[PDB]
Amino acid sequence: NTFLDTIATRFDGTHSNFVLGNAQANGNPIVYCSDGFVDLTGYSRAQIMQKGCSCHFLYGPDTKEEHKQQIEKSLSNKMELKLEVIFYKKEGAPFWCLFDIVPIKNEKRDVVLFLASHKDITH
Repeated sequence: NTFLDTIATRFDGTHSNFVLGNAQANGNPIVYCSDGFVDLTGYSRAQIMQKGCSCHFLYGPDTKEEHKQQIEKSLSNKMELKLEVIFYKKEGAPFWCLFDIVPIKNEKRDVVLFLASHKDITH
């Protein structure tokens, strides 16, 4: 199977919140998102499928600038990131998110995807 299919399938049945971004396309576009991520954020899959893995569409007033920078650098340098950051749902409700990005490499050791997952840690 392809990397996109293979990675998504790994999480079947876990009800995880995650997206897959295409690292070989400008802007690192989201090319897949789980049902859990749809429910978490309040955005439809259709809306999410026109957004970037940086998850800029989740930024709001209290989203720290330094956190936005960390995310940009992670994606730009194609490196891992584990970050506690305030994100905003579709209707504006804020939530604390543990944002986890890992670069996915192919058989040639080239980064072809980003796996980015989201844990609601507002608790």
